[PDB]
Amino acid sequence: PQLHYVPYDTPVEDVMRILKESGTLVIRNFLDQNTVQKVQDEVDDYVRNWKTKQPSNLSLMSKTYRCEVLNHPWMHAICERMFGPTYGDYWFNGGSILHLEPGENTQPIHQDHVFYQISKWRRPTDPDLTINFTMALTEFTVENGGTRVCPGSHLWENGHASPAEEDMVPVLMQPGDALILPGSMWHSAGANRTSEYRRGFATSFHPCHFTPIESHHHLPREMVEEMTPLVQKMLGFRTLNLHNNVKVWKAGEGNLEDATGLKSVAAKLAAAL
Amino acid sequence: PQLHYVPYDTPVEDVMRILKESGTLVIRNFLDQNTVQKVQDEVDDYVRNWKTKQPSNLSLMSKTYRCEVLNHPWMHAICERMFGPTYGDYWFNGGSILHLEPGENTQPIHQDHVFYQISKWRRPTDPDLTINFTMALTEFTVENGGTRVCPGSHLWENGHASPAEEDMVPVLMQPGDALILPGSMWHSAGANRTSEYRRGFATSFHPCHFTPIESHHHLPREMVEEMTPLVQKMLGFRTLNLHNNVKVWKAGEGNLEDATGLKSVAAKLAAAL
Ligand SMILES: O=C(O)CNC(=O)C(=O)O
Ligand SMILES: O=C(O)CNC(=O)C(=O)O
Ligand SMILES: [Fe+2]
Ligand SMILES: [Fe+2]
Repeated sequence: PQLHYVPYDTPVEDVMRILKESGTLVIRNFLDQNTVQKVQDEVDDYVRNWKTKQPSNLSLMSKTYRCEVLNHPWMHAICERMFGPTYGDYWFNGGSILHLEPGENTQPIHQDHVFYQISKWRRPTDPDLTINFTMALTEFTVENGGTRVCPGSHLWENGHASPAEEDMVPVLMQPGDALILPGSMWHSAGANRTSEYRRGFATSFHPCHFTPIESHHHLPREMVEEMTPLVQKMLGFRTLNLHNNVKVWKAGEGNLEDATGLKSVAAKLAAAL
Repeated sequence: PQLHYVPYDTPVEDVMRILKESGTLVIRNFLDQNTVQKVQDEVDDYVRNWKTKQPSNLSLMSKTYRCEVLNHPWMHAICERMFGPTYGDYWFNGGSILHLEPGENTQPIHQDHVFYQISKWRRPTDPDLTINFTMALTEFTVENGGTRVCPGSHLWENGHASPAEEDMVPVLMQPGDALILPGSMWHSAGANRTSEYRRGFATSFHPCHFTPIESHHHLPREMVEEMTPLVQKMLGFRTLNLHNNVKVWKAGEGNLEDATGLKSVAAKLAAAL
């Protein structure tokens, strides 16, 4: 296994194969510079007012996050293939700013899926329990604490010791590149030994039958109405389909998004006039 | 293993032991006749307007369900012990009326947990994935299709064939008795060979890290404010605690019920005056 950096236009099949073999990869130019700047602009004061800062609530705080980032075609292409065959639908798990102040120490090496009790029942050949997209806002370098990964460690059995620090491979990214982190990949933020902060931000998704880290039930109705149907489902506003007519997150026997009136209906002609 | 019928005042420890050994049991007088009648009164028109009827949405349709039944001390005593050590919090999964018209045929024998993909990873010695309380509204008899169980079948390995029909043990209940059905117990409704309908209703609960069959996000704010804090958590209005400060269903980094203003605050003295 190896850390691969692939162009945006790499076929989805090839990315899935790299994930299976190596457990992680970087997609270059995952976001353009416009999206990097709009996200920075929308979150920068929230981060400063928040040596590690990880504020979440990103769909509430960032219109670009809820209207654009969560529709990202690479996220959905990967998630449909990782979760679809086994579970059906998937939805958003959590997502935060990943901000390292100058002087921050190395983060403990971990698997993101450790907080699922069912990770103890899972085998390394089973689908992952969650998947994270870690997108660079600043450059990620060795010296500023860019995330480090241990390619192949997603295949280790449960209870395997963490990789040694010397086994960790730093991920070198320009603003807008993204690191893909299945829940089984061992990884960690590095130490920021520079005088400038290192910042990225994440999305993550997991099967529809697992409860997200973050609810979005507190978001204003008006924000929910500006989301696409897909993002409404990602953020907990729609009923979820398993397989063969099995649904969870139902309003009684019907769909939540019908019961809440979230789905658009046509006005009566008289009301329009 | 045997089907046991126990009095309401049976110690919780003894009920948990019976569940472990036999996989099911009946608690007599689980509800009093007042609660049976109030639930019937609140749902009867909804059932008739709905040879098997299983309408859900019970917290919306029944004040007694959301204000009284979901606070039932036996449900919480069992669920805390079944789910607490492994997962921390639990919450409501689904609950419907269980109505058999005269002439209905025997229901396929099943385990309730089959729709969880992770039931394939679980072992019979692991905690159940869900637990159901099936409460009699009418009497449950052999002839009217009272639920049947196969004591001990919760310990069978995954992929074991269903019990034979001749192995099924009918559950004979008076109005207000309750049958306890862990997700691993094989069971089914029987045929209603009488001229009168047979009706019960259910609650069910499962670990906080799994997505409920039913959302309650469509319920009016005013109904949510009349629930106890416990029932608010049961029905998806509160952040959920795993272990060692891990939470899911958070509003950002804080609690959902704070972000929505669901938790009562004291008015300003001037506003009160
Ligand atoms: O910030 C980083 O580079 C990596 N962070 C994490 O893996 C995390 O917080 O789970
Ligand atoms: O209605 C009954 O007696 C039993 N019903 C079920 O087990 C069910 O619908 O899952
Ligand atoms: Fe991580
Ligand atoms: Fe059942």
